[PDB]
Amino acid sequence: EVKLVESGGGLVKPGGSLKLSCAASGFTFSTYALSWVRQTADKRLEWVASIVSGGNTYYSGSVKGRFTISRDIARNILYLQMSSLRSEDTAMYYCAREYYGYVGLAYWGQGTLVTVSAAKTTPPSVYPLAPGSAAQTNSMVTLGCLVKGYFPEPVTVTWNSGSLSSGVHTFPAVLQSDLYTLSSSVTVPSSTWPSETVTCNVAHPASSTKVDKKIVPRDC
Amino acid sequence: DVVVTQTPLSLPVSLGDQASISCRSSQSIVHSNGNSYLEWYLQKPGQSPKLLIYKVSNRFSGVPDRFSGSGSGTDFTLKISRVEAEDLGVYYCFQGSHVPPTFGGGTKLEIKRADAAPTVSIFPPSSEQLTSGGASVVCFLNNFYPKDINVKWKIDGSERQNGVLNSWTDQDSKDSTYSMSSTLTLTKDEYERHNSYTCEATHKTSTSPIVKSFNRNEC
Repeated sequence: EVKLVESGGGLVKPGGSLKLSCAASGFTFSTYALSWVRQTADKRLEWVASIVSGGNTYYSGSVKGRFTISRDIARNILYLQMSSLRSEDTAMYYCAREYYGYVGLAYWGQGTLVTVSAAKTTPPSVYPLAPGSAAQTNSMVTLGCLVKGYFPEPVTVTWNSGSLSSGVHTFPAVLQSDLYTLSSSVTVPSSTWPSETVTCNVAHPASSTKVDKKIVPRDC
Repeated sequence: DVVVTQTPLSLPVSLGDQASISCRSSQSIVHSNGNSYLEWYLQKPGQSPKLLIYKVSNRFSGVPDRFSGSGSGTDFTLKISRVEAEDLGVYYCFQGSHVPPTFGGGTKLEIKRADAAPTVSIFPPSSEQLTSGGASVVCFLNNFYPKDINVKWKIDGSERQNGVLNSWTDQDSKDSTYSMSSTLTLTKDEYERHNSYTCEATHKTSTSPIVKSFNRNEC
């Protein structure tokens, strides 16, 4: 099974440098061509670099001179050195392996988010969102978690650590004054609450933050 | 140079029906010896792009027959027969035969389902937050269709326009619905000068707004 895993992502200052890693496994690392493709905010996709089996390296124009692709044959690692970073380089970077030759990007990693900004790393504050009343609730109740004032992206939300998978809406983060804010709602059977415990577990890798907030019914 | 145009940006389609994405290049993709390196990719919300078709009409392993590619020269076409809910996402075509390899702008496939009204819920500021001197009032408008929805905020009868931030999800492969959150943030101080907090959901599924609210009236 082919498998690619990026890393090295994170917050970088304008003019800075960063070197990403793509841990390959499941195939003969030097047989196929490898590539980096980034995705800006507007879902825009842009090829960034490629290293062919021969050792040749090709680059786009918006990048030539600042980015460098290379591979550690023995260790099975694909790297992308990025220099003279500009806010425009902010994106999700994926490494992918061609199917064969240069016919198509058949395998992609999960990607690693690179943010270019002068802004400072900031942990999110997690606040519970529980029904303040109960005027006419059905066999379903909606709870949630407000996650605000954090930077940079991404952030991860989950309920009861995976147990509560279905009936969950985690809304995309909105930026405001160099700070992201996001919410997540979870809807479960009204009978299993407060009966059962519902907790949202937020994580924000950039600040090594990991928090769990239990949802308690609001008293008067 | 090499430019790639994808039409249309968004494409509504019913389950069981067919859809067709168009991709136009800026020169004959007549390689140098045979095939054309035109490719089709799908990126489902929250996931990575994945290969659907390569070399104009070559189905990649694991890809259903429903998907088919074709075309030549400057016009290429991705066709999707008997569409399923899982097929929703953003479709991209890719040019790699020329330098530099490039991606079309993309196309979002939307799924036409039954008109569905939103389930609205409102939440006052937590106590934790109020201690920090802040007050956010959250309102969830979950599982509705079509996407177009409008939320208006009202404080003690009057409507509030500032301090409101909205956010919409992508279409859910699950039930083909969309969800949205509207957040009203105020300072603990100002927040405590009013009693009635209301969010109204205006959607095509009704002539009158779905209204939820709470009063800081004791409880």
